[PDB]
This record gives sequence, structure tokens and C-alpha cells, in this order.
Amino acid sequence: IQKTPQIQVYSRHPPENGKPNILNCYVTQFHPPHIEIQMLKNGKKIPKVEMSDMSFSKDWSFYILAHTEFTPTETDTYACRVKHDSMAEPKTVYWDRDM
Amino acid sequence: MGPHSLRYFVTAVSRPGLGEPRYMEVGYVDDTEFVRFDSDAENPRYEPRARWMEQEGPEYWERETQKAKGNEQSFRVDLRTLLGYYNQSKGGSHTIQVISGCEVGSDGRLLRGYQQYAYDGCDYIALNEDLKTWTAADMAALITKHKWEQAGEAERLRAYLEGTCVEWLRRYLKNGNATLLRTDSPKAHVTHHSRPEDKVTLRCWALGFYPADITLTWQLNGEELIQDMELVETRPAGDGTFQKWASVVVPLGKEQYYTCHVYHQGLPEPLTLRWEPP
Amino acid sequence: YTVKFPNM
Repeated sequence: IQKTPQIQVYSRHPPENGKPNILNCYVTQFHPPHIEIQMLKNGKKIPKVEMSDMSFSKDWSFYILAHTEFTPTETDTYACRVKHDSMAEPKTVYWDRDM
Repeated sequence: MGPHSLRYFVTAVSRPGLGEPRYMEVGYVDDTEFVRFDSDAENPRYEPRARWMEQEGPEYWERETQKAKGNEQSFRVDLRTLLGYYNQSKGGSHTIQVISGCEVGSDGRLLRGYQQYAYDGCDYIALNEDLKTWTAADMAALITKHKWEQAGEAERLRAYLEGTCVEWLRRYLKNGNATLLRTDSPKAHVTHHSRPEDKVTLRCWALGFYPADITLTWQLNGEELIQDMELVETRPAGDGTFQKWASVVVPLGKEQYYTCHVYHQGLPEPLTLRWEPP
Repeated sequence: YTVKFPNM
């Protein structure tokens, strides 16, 4: 029995055009533990993506934080793609800098 | 002071055809990671995850490490065992999880020792509140029940939970207390966003806080906006602090009628704030 | 510290 990951994409500090930041992708509520996480800039896979160690919570579901350094601009688009057994195809959540 | 806890979260994942099962133990004191053992290494050892644990001598690490390696192989066997209880192919990935620990009160006495297992994300078995008897969650778990009665292990585990588990919790608390007790207040502020037609969105941000527990409310003149207020799950900044927000859709020009209330354990008093058009 | 888990 599988659980669908939930995803948040968000900066570490309030976004400010031209200032170095960290973009996070927080993935929770999934099971099994194996999951494939990617961050994309302007449609293209970002290669340098750090991943926290994986944990689980009292309901047994797993969670992990993906993150990459970045400098937001007015037009650059950001996203996080998650591939998980529980979904037929990957899920892409886009960065909304108001959230 | 409040109550305190020493908890181990343990995972074993089969990956047939891809090597040995991945094995992971995480130790928590007061819900804060302090030791971790990861099987994915050439010389996997128990290691410290909080500065205050580096206080422990090489003897402690060898001992813990040794217990973990033996737990890993015991779970490796458990993986195969359960493949039998459930009549499952030997070719798919399966997961066993365990939560094992003690919670103690301010007095220092047992508040609740315990140990539950999960197979493939579902409750399997669990030591009851009374540290005496088991709750099997299904037919397969019923087997493990006997095997743990005929072999007598629900007392063995009671000793651990009421003795060494408690003694070491104290020990850890004593060394980490100053760091455990660490508190960061949230810095709040309100943001303003458009919306179709004559509505706007007010979003109340709470940033950089710890612990993660927190409460954001919106008020229209001293009533809490219960229904359709939007809020994200509290989330890691990635630097040890957390972020949360809560937002409401309000009439245009009526922003000054709304108040965000931020309740957090580390504030002198709840934060009260409104939209500030600069 | 940690305890030893019984073979399932």
C-alpha cells in the first residue's frame, strides 16, 4: 500500500532578484522510501542538488529535503520533479515566489 | 521542564538484485536527531548527529555500532521471514520499520515505554501501554506474537524500556540540555498579492523559528477566520529553522480590517500584525 | 542507548 508524496518548493530566504539564495524542495508523506527527486531551471535538470538524509514520521511515511543554491531573477522559472511508485508519472511542482 | 523522550526510528528496505538491504537507525532525544547509523558504507558506524554527543568515548560508539550491525542482519532475516508469512515474490522491494523508545515526565519516571513495527508502511505489531502484551495488526503479525511469547521477549524489552532506556535518556538530557532547550522566535511580516477582480490576497509569513510548533491565525475584528484560510505545512528552511504562512482572500480596500496572529512558544507574547503598504 | 530487536 503506497502513499503519494506531497511537495513544497520554496526559497530559504525571501526571494530577491540578484541575491544568492537556496531553493528547497520538501517532500513528505510518501511510501515506499525510494524516490527520485530533481530540480529544474528553465526546463533543464539542475545537477548540483544536495539531499538531506531520509527520515520517517509516526505515521511511518518518509520525508526528505532536496536543495540547490540559486540566484532568483525576474524571469527564470523553477521547479521540482518527483518520481514515485505511487504516481503513474512524475509530478512537477513549480516555484511560486509569493509562496 | 516538561516530559522527555529517547526514540529510535529504524528502517530496513529490501532491494533484491541490487545488493543488500538498506538499513537505517536514527536516534532522537526530544524529537531531535542525535545519533544515526547508515548501512550504506564500507565501514558503517554509529555516529553523532548533535555536537553534545561527541562527549561519548570510543567505547560507547563501538557498543552502539555493534548493536546496530546485529539489528541490521536481524532485520535482513526478518525481511525473508515476512516474505513467507505473506507469500510474496522474492523479487520485490519491501520495508520494515520500527519505532522504539521511552517518554519520561519531569520527575524522571516512565511516562510510556513502547515498540511498534510496520511492514510496507502498515502497522504490524506493537507492545501495549502495559509493556506486557502485544497487538498484532493482522494474521501474519499473530505468528510473530507467539514467537515472542514462547521465546519470552516482552519482559526483556520492559527491562530496557524502564531501565537502560530511562537511565540513558537522563544521561543524554544532562549533556544536551543547553542545546536542546534552544529557542528561536519567529519574525513575522505580511505580504500583499493580486487576485481576479476586486479581491486581494494577504499572506502572513512566519520565518526562522524553532521549534517547529507554531500557530498562525487571521482575524476579522476579533473573530478567527476559520473557513477558507489557506495555509502550508510547516517546513524546513534547511538551516535549522522553520517557515510557515497563512493567507486569506479579502475585499480590495479592506486590508486594514484584518489581523494576523502568530502564536509561538518563544515569544514574550503573541505577535499581532497587519498589512503595511509602504 | 539502543536495544536489540528480536528476530521476527
